[PDB]
Amino acid sequence: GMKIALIIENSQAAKNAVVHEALTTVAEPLGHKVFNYGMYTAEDKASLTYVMNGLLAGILLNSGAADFVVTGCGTGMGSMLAANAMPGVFCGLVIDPTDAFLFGQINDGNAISMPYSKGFGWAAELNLQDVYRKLFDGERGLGYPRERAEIMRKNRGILRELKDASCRDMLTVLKTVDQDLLRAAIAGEKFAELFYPNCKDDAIANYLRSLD
Amino acid sequence: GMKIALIIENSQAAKNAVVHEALTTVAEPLGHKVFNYGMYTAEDKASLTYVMNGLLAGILLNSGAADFVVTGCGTGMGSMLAANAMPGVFCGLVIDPTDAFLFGQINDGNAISMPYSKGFGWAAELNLQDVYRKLFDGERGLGYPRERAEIMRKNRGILRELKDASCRDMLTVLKTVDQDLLRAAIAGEKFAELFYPNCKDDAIANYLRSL
Amino acid sequence: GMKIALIIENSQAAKNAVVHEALTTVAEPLGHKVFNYGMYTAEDKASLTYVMNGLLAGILLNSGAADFVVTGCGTGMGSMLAANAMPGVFCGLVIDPTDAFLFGQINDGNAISMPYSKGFGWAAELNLQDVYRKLFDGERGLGYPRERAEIMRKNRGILRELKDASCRDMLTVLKTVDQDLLRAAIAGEKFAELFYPNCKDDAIANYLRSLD
Amino acid sequence: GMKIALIIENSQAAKNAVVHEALTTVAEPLGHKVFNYGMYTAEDKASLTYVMNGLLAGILLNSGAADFVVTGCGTGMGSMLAANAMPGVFCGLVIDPTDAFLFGQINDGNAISMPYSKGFGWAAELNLQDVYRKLFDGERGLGYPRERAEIMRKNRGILRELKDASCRDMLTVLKTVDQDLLRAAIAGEKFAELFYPNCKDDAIANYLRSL
Repeated sequence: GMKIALIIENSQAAKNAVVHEALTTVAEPLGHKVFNYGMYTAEDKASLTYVMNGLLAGILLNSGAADFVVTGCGTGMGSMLAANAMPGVFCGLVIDPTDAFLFGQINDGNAISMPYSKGFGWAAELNLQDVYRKLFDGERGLGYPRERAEIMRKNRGILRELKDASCRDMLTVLKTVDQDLLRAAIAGEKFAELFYPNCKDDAIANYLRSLD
Repeated sequence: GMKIALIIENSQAAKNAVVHEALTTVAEPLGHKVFNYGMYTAEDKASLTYVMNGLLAGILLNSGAADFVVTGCGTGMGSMLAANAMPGVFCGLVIDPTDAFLFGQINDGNAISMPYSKGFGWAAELNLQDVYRKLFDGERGLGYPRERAEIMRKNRGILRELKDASCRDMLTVLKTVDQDLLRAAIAGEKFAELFYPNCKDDAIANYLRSL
Repeated sequence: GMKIALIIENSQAAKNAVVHEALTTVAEPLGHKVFNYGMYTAEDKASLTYVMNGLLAGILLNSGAADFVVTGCGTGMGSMLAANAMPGVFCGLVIDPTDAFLFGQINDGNAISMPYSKGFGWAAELNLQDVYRKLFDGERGLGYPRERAEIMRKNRGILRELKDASCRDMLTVLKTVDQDLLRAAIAGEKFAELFYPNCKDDAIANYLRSLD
Repeated sequence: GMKIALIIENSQAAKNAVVHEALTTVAEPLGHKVFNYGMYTAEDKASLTYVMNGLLAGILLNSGAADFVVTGCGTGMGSMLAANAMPGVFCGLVIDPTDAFLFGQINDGNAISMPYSKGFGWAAELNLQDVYRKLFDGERGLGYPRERAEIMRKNRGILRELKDASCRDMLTVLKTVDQDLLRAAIAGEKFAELFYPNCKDDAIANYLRSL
């Protein structure tokens, strides 16, 4: 069972319900728990940009409040970039079910960003489900092909070490980032309710509270 | 014009020639210069993994030896992840020409990673040309939809600040990363010839020289 | 130059303006003439279904009133199936520019059907232009892969003979098709204006005229 | 279930085994029967062109020897065009699993043609299965969006009538097509074996034997 967090920015806010619905439909019966961090509607007082999506993703993943993050934007590129700017975050840009499958088996990342405008029309919510089914059902990182799973597992490790060298720890990032950006990123009405009970890292929880 | 660098890892080395040709076919007539960092063939003594492609991309972009990097792997995911792990690197995963277009206009990043196995069959080399045409011709960062242009321009800025806060400077990364991984990343037969005459950061050049 | 006809059915009528603009932007500078047969708006009294799209394509191509037809629907599948049920119509289902390029070089058909809902989001209208550029600029049927160029040229010919064996001439079709379907197909407010002056086949012009 | 026929032309004959495997893997457990009419390899004596794929599809479908036909070519366009030239054949060009789903639900055709070269790279066989699961599991033509359901069902009928008007009966077609084309279409080593015991139209069976 995974704690899966959903984060949606203002350009695509009106699509949050649909996406949340696809996600709960697939992940809940699989024994996971879905947390909708919003935006819930385009009229939310607490508005998010794709940059905040990435920052929030970093908070959730590093704190243990989420095991996996689902996000995106019009094309999904913005949110991908922002998320990958964060320590400990490995965010794929996933389009189809094969992409999802391979992402899960080869890269075994902890976030995905998808397009919710570009290529998103009739039945796009059905592709979302197909993708969720590839990601959240089954063991991840077994590699494809399972034989070649060795080189891949190794490389993933080397990547983590490389990123450990480039990126500062999340707490440091929280202390040094634009503080209005940070406040905005966590300003959602349900944030406190969803986060604090699930946050395993006291220092992060303490810092964020300290903003009050 | 732009200095555009090509970097291919071992799983797709056999495709470096096809990718390079597509790339020079479009970029040269546009007045750009293409630097092929290899791998050139599956048999190259200096082999690259997708992690090294990312590391090498950070060296090239932060030193100024390249203005733009073209990379990838079977899916392009691995190189995307590694590249984006690096300071000052904003690497897109591009599939089709509309992806390319939007990347250029919304994100105005400095690298792209593409799949060279998945989806790669007939006329895939032509799609590559269509994508390069979108990327290397015209003004970037003008935004799409246009009504979202200012917001977008500002957000790119805010994103650069965010990453500046999260990532250490490239020179620091070089001194602190696995040193054998670094040596491997720059081991290419032609690395020196392509790199040093174009590097604008002496501290980086001199450090790599010291290895 | 070519005479290029645009046909849009009811589910996507709202998009006729966008498709029509992508089309003229590319085709006119290339020295082609574009004929918009509607639907122009979702508000048109003369409504078309995808079955009519195919029938009209047949009328236009066999009559010589058009040299190429651009149509579609939600997915483009309906209009494709309807277009291809007609004599002398070879309609491709095209998604991306490589598809378009390959269609022109291998099949050299006289119609295309494209999705106007599935996959149709941001910049979808730019992909349209990209596709048009591959279809309406340069020589057709030169083949890809180039080594199969003759084989491909022969096959197109054999295909034509096959369809000649299966399909009745357009005139016969017109005389035996559901007359209500046919009447609705040509009920468009601009049909006459666009058609008769370009129709090369008097027999077809005659037959339709008599239906008033 | 259904009797599902697989037809592969020469440009992609080397891929027949992989396709047959994706299809059996999915379709059989679902209670269907898969009939592989070849080509089996690039070296079959009896070679198929995309034009024959279409001709053969009409034979199988109209004779009731198959309920559904799976075919294709490099792009799938040729087999699609040829298949659709035939009476009683409604062949979609399917790329992805959503395409497949919508086809089954909106158009409820009896054949599909897919690309076995364009876009067919690494891991392409996984998508094949994804597509087949959409096609061969569940009821068809229930519409999507179901808010256009009845409309959709009405239109398919209208389309079948239109095509009845345009295309000649299959036996008339068999008597009037180039007879060498026809012979080559059914020259496959297992044709008789697969077709005859399943043909529900004696007049077609008789005519083909009359050859």
